Amino acid sequence: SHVPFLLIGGGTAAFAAARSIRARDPGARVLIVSEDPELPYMRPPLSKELWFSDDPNVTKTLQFRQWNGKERSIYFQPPSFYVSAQDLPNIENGGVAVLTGKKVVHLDVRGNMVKLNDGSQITFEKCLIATGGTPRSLSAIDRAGAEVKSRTTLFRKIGDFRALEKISREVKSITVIGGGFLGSELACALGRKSQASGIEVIQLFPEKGNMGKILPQYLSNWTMEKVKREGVKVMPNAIVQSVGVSGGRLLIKLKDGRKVETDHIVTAVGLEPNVELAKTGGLEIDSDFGGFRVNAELQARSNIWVAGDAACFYDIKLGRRRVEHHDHAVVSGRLAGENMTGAAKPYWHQSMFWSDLGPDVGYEAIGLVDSSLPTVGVFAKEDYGKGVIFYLRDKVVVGIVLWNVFNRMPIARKIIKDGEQHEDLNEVAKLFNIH
Amino acid sequence: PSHVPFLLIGGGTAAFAAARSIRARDPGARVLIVSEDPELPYMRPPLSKELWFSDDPNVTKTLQFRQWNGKERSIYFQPPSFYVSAQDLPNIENGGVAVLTGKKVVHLDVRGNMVKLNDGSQITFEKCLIATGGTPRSLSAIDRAGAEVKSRTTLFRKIGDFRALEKISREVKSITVIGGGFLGSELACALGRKSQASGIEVIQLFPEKGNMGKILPQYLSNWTMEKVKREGVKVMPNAIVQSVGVSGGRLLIKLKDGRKVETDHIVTAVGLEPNVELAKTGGLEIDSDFGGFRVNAELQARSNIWVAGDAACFYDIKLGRRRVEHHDHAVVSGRLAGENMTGAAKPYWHQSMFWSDLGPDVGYEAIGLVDSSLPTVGVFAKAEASEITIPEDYGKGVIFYLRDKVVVGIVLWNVFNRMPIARKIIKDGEQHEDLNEVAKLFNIH
Ligand SMILES: Cc1cc2nc3c(=O)[nH]c(=O)nc-3n(C[C@H](O)[C@H](O)[C@H](O)COP(=O)(O)OP(=O)(O)OC[C@H]3O[C@@H](n4cnc5c(N)ncnc54)[C@H](O)[C@@H]3O)c2cc1C
Ligand SMILES: Cc1cc2nc3c(=O)[nH]c(=O)nc-3n(C[C@H](O)[C@H](O)[C@H](O)COP(=O)(O)OP(=O)(O)OC[C@H]3O[C@@H](n4cnc5c(N)ncnc54)[C@H](O)[C@@H]3O)c2cc1C
Ligand SMILES: NC(=O)c1ccc[n+]([C@@H]2O[C@H](COP(=O)([O-])OP(=O)(O)OC[C@H]3O[C@@H](n4cnc5c(N)ncnc54)[C@H](O)[C@@H]3O)[C@@H](O)[C@H]2O)c1
Ligand SMILES: NC(=O)c1ccc[n+]([C@@H]2O[C@H](COP(=O)([O-])OP(=O)(O)OC[C@H]3O[C@@H](n4cnc5c(N)ncnc54)[C@H](O)[C@@H]3O)[C@@H](O)[C@H]2O)c1
Repeated sequence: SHVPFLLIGGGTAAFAAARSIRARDPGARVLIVSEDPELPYMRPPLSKELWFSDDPNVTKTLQFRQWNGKERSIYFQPPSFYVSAQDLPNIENGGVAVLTGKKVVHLDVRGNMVKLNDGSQITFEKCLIATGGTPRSLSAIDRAGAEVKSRTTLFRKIGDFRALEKISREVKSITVIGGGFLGSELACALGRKSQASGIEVIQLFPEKGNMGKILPQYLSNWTMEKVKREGVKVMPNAIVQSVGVSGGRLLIKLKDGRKVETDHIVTAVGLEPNVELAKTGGLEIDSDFGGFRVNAELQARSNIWVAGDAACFYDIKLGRRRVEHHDHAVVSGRLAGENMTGAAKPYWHQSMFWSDLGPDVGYEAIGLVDSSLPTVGVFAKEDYGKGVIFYLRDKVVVGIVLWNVFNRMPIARKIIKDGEQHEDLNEVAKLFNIH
Repeated sequence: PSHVPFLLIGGGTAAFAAARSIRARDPGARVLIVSEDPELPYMRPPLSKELWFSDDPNVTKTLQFRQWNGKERSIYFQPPSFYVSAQDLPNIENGGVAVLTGKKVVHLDVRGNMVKLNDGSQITFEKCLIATGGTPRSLSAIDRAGAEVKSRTTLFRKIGDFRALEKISREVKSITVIGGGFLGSELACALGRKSQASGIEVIQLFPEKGNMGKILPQYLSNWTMEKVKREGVKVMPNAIVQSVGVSGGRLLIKLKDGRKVETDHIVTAVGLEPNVELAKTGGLEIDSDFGGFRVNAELQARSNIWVAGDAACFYDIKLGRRRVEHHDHAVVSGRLAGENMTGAAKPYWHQSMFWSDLGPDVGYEAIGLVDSSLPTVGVFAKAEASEITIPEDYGKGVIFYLRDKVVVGIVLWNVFNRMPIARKIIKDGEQHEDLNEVAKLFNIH
């Protein structure tokens, strides 16, 4: 069996890639081999607006109100927008098929071939590894019993949302382990639901505050406070030593000694780029950033690009990196799809991300947004309600967070791009309508 | 604003081998080598070896040397006639290889597929190879030294350096070689060979315990140094230069250890700096570990940019990311880059190797990860890295460089015609129960 564009993984980058492949190559035959039985869907509403919707039937429909009151599905497109795997090689105008429930287990890079779990083989011409990541689990939950594992869940998928929101109607306490994006958003989502249902929502993580890897300390702190205000028990500086079952419920034991009892743990502890295919593939992984080491164009080897969460790419302006964001999956998937159809475009228009942690934390971020970098923050009118945060390297702005600053990403994009050695970052903040 | 389908930046071995690879695979390919060096692509090995062993009084003029068979050879890869001019290249039937000598690419516009040269001219390309090699590192002790001393201290890389140094070897009472690596050792041996007739004082000083300390296990390095001494070299191992000045009309090297060397001339053979200036304007990734441009298994940097030779930091699928600065590697990587520039999509796979000679008792070959930082097992004939030997005569043997219970590198020590065995051993990743049984494969028994 053969397909021109084999997108390994049925996610956002694969869909964006399938879309940009199809935008750039309107006849393209794209087989998404998706080990997931679900058709591609955006993950963000699984931790945001799928929770915000009225209608108990939201869980079945998987539909959500957008920023304007217009509703839409989590699925990138109706199932009827896809052609079947069997029809894919034959259907006129090509299309996008998803072989759902099938996993690529061997990447014969030399042979441009994948072997699936069912022993079946598919060759390809262009391959996007858009395998994303699997939620890292906690060492403590792996070494724990069959009982605790049956009530600890990872969160990535529709089934995780469905399990979790069902659980959110069934149990009285859900603990989110992880202080990054997903922890913080699931915290807030569950927080919002707890307004009407009264469920306990605990969020816990090793850093000083939410988004610790991302936000400078002062701002990570201001944010944690906003997440708390969403109805979340936020527990920073938390390292899990072990997890057991106790009194029907789960008992999480922290290194510092604190202990969380909860009915259900969601561990959002970062992502392991799914690089299993590298070994048989002879593909280089980045030992620093993880993921498949790819260049500015998302390319690993001649016919293999990697996009989305699994891609460790070179940013010409910002250096080598890996980014795990929907818009990056979209941007890099789109880019890889463009590059898979020959754009030879380096990553350049920066992917951004946004996060909402309640109504007072709406931010957008671009570039090297890493709390390990020097930063300069300038804020309106400590009150960090509105401001702009500059991540700096070699006397130059390398990352920007637009903090409740709306409609200014263009300006941020421009500062990142220009590598100006700013005489006065206070004058630069004024560009973001921060005085 | 000219254009060339294949642009190779740098006019050395890698560029040459890429040129001939591109040409082999894409016959009729038009390939422009841009070379800041006024000289055409030449091989550097004889500059430290056979051009000194020549007793031809004209060898500095001719740059010719006799090979193994006694057949004479130029250090140039091919004669100047075998290249097309840069003007003729866009047009010449079935393309070929042009060299823009004395021209430095000073800007690489990767987006616009373009380079800008030092005279301000621009060249677009379809596929580009960066093969800029490296430039000898200088000793900062010389850099900070005065005008007089600097003008009596030479780097050694190029034909010009051979000529200057060989001239100096007939004028002065004493030359000091600084550096104990490949080039220092070979030049010291070269000069020592010379001193048997000239009575010139030949001194070699380097920080390592013995010659070739970065690649040979110590016992072998030491044995090698004794062989170098016996070449008529005052070998001063363990030497780090503190300052160089002028005293009594002669150079005065002051070593950190307090030794002084009064000498008339200094050559500093202190390693190579990969030439990566174009990464900057190019927005090309440099490898901060190995130095050089960072490229994949296929030696590819960007859609249309590859890198090869001393300047290429590449991914070895079986052995990992590396950069090698060896003639045969410049050959192997240039060859491969060339192939990939022409669609081959092939990973580095066939391993390059190297060799060195330090007088008549020291001739060796090496393949894979040959690095005195690796564990080694050496097996020799009767007559902090682990350095094992299998039962002071290190006249002949095989040295296995190990990683992950697998041979990842091999040195064949006065063992000739066994590289393919070494190579298979490297390739097969067998976990050998008995390296003495493996050494039997090398006629060590
Ligand atoms: C709940 C949630 C919410 C988010 N919200 C936001 C947000 O608001 N803003 C933001 O910027 N980012 C957000 N993100 C991050 C964003 O969704 C990810 O960056 C994005 O999903 C990356 O997509 P991907 O296609 O690279 O990987 P994935 O979406 O992980 O898709 C990869 C797919 O490939 C499959 N796969 C793996 N290996 C194989 C194999 N060998 N064979 C076949 N299939 C395989 C996996 O099962 C998976 O289905 C969110 C993520 C989650 C999980
Ligand atoms: C005296 C000597 C002896 C050696 N003996 C041995 C040996 O016995 N065995 C062995 O294995 N190896 C030996 N080597 C090492 C071997 O010669 C090198 O590995 C090989 O020369 C590397 O080839 P290259 O093409 O990568 O780089 P180089 O040969 O350095 O060629 C690069 C060329 O590109 C030019 N260049 C740089 N930047 C630009 C630019 N921007 N624009 C245009 N041109 C540019 C440089 O000036 C240079 O001329 C020896 C080296 C020397 C110096
Ligand atoms: N708006 C958004 O950008 C958004 C929203 C939801 C999800 N996501 C994405 O979803 C993916 C998964 O999200 P995530 O939040 O799990 O990852 P993340 O990288 O955002 O955060 C990882 C967090 O896990 C925690 N962690 C790491 N090691 C730990 C350890 N061993 N023990 C306990 N905690 C540990 C830390 O708190 C760390 O900040 C990420 O790729 C993320 O980018 C993004
Ligand atoms: N047979 C061969 O493979 C061969 C022969 C000659 C030259 N070469 C090549 O030529 C290039 C240059 O040769 P090289 O011998 O200069 O490089 P090298 O890397 O082989 O040796 C560097 C040596 O320089 C000396 N050194 C480094 N820093 C020093 C310091 N600051 N002070 C004093 N000494 C210092 C050390 O002895 C070290 O071994 C290399 O790329 C090398 O591979 C190879």
